Amino acid sequence: RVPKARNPTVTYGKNQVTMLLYPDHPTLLSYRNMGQEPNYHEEWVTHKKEVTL
Amino acid sequence: KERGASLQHTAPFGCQIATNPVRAVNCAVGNIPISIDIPDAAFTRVVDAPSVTDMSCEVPACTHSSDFGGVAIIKYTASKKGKCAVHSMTNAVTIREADVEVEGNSQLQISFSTALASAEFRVQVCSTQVHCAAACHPPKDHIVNYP
Amino acid sequence: EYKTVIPSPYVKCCGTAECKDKSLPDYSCKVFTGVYPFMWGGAYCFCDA
Amino acid sequence: QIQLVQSGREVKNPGETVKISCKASGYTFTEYPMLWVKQAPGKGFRWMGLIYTNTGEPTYAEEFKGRFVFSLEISASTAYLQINNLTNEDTATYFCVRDYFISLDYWGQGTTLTVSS
Amino acid sequence: NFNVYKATRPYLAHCPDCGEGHSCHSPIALERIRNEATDGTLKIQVSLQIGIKTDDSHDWTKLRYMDSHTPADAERAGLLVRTSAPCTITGTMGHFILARCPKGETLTVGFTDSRKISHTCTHPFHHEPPVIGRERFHSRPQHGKELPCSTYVQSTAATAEEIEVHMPPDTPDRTLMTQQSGNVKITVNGQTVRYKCNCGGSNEGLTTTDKVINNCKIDQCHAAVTNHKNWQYNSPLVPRNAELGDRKGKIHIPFPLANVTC
Amino acid sequence: TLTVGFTDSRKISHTCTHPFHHEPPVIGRERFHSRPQHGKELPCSTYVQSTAA
Amino acid sequence: ANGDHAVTVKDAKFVVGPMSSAWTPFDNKIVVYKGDVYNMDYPPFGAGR
Amino acid sequence: ANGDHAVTVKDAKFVVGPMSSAWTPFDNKIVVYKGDVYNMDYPPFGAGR
Amino acid sequence: QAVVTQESALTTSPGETVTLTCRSNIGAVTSSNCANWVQEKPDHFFTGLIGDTNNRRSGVPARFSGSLIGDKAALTITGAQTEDEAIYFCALWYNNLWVFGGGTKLTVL
Amino acid sequence: YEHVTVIPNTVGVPYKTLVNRPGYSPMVLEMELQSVTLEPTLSLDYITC
Amino acid sequence: PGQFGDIQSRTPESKDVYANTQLVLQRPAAGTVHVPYSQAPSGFKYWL
Ligand SMILES: *[C@@H]1O[C@H](CO)[C@@H](O)[C@H](O)[C@H]1NC(C)=O
Repeated sequence: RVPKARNPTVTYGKNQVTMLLYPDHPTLLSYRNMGQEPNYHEEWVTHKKEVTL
Repeated sequence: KERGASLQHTAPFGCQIATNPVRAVNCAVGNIPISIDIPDAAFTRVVDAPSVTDMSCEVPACTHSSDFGGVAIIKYTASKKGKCAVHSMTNAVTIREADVEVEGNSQLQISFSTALASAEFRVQVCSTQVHCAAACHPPKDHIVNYP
Repeated sequence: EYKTVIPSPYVKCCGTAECKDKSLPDYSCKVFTGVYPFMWGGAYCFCDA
Repeated sequence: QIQLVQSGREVKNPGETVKISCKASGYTFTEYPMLWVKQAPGKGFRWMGLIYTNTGEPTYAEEFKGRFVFSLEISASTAYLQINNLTNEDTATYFCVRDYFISLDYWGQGTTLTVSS
Repeated sequence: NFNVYKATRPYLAHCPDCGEGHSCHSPIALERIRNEATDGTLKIQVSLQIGIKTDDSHDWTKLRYMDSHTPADAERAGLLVRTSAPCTITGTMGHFILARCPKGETLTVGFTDSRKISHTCTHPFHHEPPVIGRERFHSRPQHGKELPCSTYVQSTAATAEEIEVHMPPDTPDRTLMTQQSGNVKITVNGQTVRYKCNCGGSNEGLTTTDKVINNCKIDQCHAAVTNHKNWQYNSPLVPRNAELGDRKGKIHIPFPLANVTC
Repeated sequence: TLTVGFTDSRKISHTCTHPFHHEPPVIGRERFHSRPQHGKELPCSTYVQSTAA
Repeated sequence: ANGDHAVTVKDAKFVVGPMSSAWTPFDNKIVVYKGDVYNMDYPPFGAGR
Repeated sequence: ANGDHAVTVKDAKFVVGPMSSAWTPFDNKIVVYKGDVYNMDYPPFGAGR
Repeated sequence: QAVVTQESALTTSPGETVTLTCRSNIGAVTSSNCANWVQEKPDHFFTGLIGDTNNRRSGVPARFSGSLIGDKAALTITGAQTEDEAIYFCALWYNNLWVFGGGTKLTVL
Repeated sequence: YEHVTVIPNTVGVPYKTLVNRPGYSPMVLEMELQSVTLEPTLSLDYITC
Repeated sequence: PGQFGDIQSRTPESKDVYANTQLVLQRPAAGTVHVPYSQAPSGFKYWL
């Protein structure tokens, strides 16, 4: 049996998404594009952080 | 301890992967042809279908968003009660409803979706044509969760 | 700092519940279906659905 | 007056089947269960199982979880006992009995089965 | 004073880990943990009562806990609290405990029964006391300077924080029913029982003496104990008595805050 | 490290020590320290308490 | 999804396919382990390291 | 007969293959009956004659 | 296999009280065994006498009663007459199945 | 009476087509796609532990 | 939702309070009686 994380806070801008994260223990974040080129990335999160994509 | 990320997280085109047995699900490439055969008992003769004599069109609102953001009102005169089909004669406009019910002298309402800034299209209802036109405004939200 | 207050749940078997709105800050209500609770002596209520 | 009526005697050969009836009268049939007991010649009684008249689902004892089959006829107020694939060891006397609370009050008149080659 | 605990009783609840990696129902269970102080003192709430006997008298060497359908007595010397290395207990009253602890990632409680059996329960937690001043230090020195901070106070007087008590719900016990030849027997054992069986239509009611139901299996029947004379706290782990609650009284939370120098 | 020991029949103790490296593996995409109350299930393996042949 | 199958529902025949693309995400060699698939060029039999 | 196998006999290692041609005598569709193999274009499923 | 042991026969005189005992070979008899007593008519017919330890069948006269004595189940009959020279049986229920006794014969002289 | 159409390979969007036969009234159909699956052919080489 | 000023009050004696935290209820687990939820943590604690 394994746990699940809590919801983030999302705001919208023109052709971008901004997210705020509230981690409790190390967690993994990854994302990819749909289509011909996926452009994969990956990183670990251990503290409160803000990202823009 | 050093294997890295698997195919489910790196594969292109948005595919999904399961392993018992090994399969790939919902990859978006190409197109599929289809062939269909219809028996003769499913049709209705033209003498039995109702006829429509007078047509008009009026559109009170339009916003060219990714959802169904139009409304239209059509007036008609019908010979007797029955069913009828609706279909668009242009490629830039889609209509949701497939069938309508008609009786006497009344009006019906439909909804549509489009990406054109200035709208001009035709509608067919049981072998008749009508012309509509309007001006449309843009939306205000940036990002949605559906195509 | 702030505090969260949670009262004891209400379980109604062989029926359906409903709740009304209130004016307290950050009020929330929901109703779920398909529950079947257990205690230390056995099941709580006779109906299994 | 409550009375239980069973079938008469019959003589069988190996490989055949025999049907034993038990007629009920004087009480409502669906309110109490029907019980069966077997008494071998020269031996005591043996318990075989009972059937619920309200639902018709039977329960069998360990020694007889085999060819034996129970049945009921609600409209006729009669219970049946069926034994299949008879052998020479199957000769015995059978009775049907009712269960009223924890007590076995009443008894049937009995039926005699004789099997020989 | 202890007069506020006169007509109450303990209860049982759910615990996510009981020592070996499996869940259980235990006489000792955990509520929220409070860490509002700047000195690093913790406050804990549990499901048993410390310092009061089973006849409603005060005795500081005893505690009472809930056995099956009846409370009983036990020793205080078996109470322990540990996260990583062991902690140290500074004061107890009723449902509440004070402790000082090292750093760690878990928390555990336990005690010993009246037949020589132990019980435990474990919850996740994250413990890291704050930093006061411009240096990080590990113990109290002999030559230094004084700066403000805050703590908890060892007092049991009445305060302004309160919690409520309500009427308990029914308890389903299966063991009471037995199976006999074509019949089901319900045993009372001195307590009021509510029953319902689906065989033969329906049969409902209350009883105080032995009773027998005809033409029914052990299944398709239900039993519960439905009369009580005491009040109990309304935990979010226990179902409600009725659509609207019935208040009976309230009790207070000890150990308020204050200013000190450290 | 790892250590084992026991007590004799004259009240004398015995011990023995060996080096070892203990680090349990990681299941899922998060690192956790205890067993939660609300979560998800994933496959895993263990030892069985049976004395059969 | 090829021209070699027909189904009949309510007296109507349907034929689906063939597809217009032959793209697949797998290579010639794959390795499988408890729900995960990787692309890997494993060493030949009898030539380990 | 491909480059992914190695054998060792009396302390010597041999590797054989791959072949220079991909010719095969079978088509896409075949039929088998009690020891004979035929090349045939059988009709679609659900479209008999 | 549990069996119930009963005495071969008992001899009494008119007007006396007759008590019969039975006991299983696997343990003591308790309130949960629901001991049953039935009587065999000389015409090879059977009728029940005592059911569920201490409940007398309806229509059975006041001289019949039963109870448990120590580890043995007992059936006591008062005012014995020559009409009581029948066969009596003892039955016990343990777990899934019943257990039947060996029977006894009553002699009144 | 035969009719041929072409639909793009996208899941969750309905499409419409028109059937027009002289002597009878026109009829309109609607279709929607729910799943597409691909499955390769496999052969085993060796295992490790 | 998660920064300085999520909960505001005009004076320590007042009774009215403003709050802008997120609160979403979630499904209970099978065989358990409990009330799970999800919520943003305090902004005052983070600022310290
Ligand atoms: C001391 O406590 C009082 C209330 O108990 C509070 O108003 C005051 O701010 C505190 N002083 C300091 C220096 O923290």
